[PDB]
Amino acid sequence: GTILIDLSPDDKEFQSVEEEMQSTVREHRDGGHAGGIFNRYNILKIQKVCNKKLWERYTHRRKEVSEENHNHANERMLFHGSPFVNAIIHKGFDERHAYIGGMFGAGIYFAENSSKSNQYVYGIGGGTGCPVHKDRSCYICHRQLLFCRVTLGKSFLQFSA
Amino acid sequence: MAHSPPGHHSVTGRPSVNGLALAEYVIYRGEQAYPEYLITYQIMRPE
Ligand SMILES: O=c1cc(-c2cccc(O)c2)oc2ccccc12
Ligand SMILES: [Zn+2]
Repeated sequence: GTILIDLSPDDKEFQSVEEEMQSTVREHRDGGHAGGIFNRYNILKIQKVCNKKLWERYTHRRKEVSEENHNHANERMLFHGSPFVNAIIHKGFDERHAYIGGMFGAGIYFAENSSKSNQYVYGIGGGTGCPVHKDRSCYICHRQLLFCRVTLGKSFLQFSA
Repeated sequence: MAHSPPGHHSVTGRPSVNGLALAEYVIYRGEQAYPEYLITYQIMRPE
């Protein structure tokens, strides 16, 4: 069901997604161990993900949440990074993309910091790094993140370190 | 997957230590997220 549309670097949509990716880089408490050492990215490509069935599944659930929460879906745009992104774009998020050992329980995790999701691109803790050089800080190999629309509804606020 | 806390639809992980960290979020239903852009990139070696 899925098609990928390339955005031109001249397109304002390319530019605003690139800016959210670039401007939400931060330093991480692991000194780059999981995701590598960098202050910015070389964006090679931005593709829009189009799949009707997966979109309607999202908006159906969004309306339910919204009606249980005084007509407020509480929708955000958030990053997700994983070795399964090429599967998520084709079949959508499910049980297999959960973080069973995550600190808020076994669910699917999203970040406001792009560099946070970058830590999960090659696996939990960055896995063994890139497949070709086995380098978690590889500067040669191509990486991929998702920038996602996420419905939060009434969010349980967990304070945390 | 686990369930949401009763009476809620997600969990917000609100950073209470790393002052520069932004929030992280957890949903317990795959249907609460749509993967809208695929970004291909390299991290860049700092100068
Ligand atoms: O993008 C994320 C992906 C993942 C992740 C974790 C385990 C398995 C997986 O397929 C993705 O975890 C995160 C945790 C906090 C913030 C963002 C992420
Ligand atoms: Zn590599």
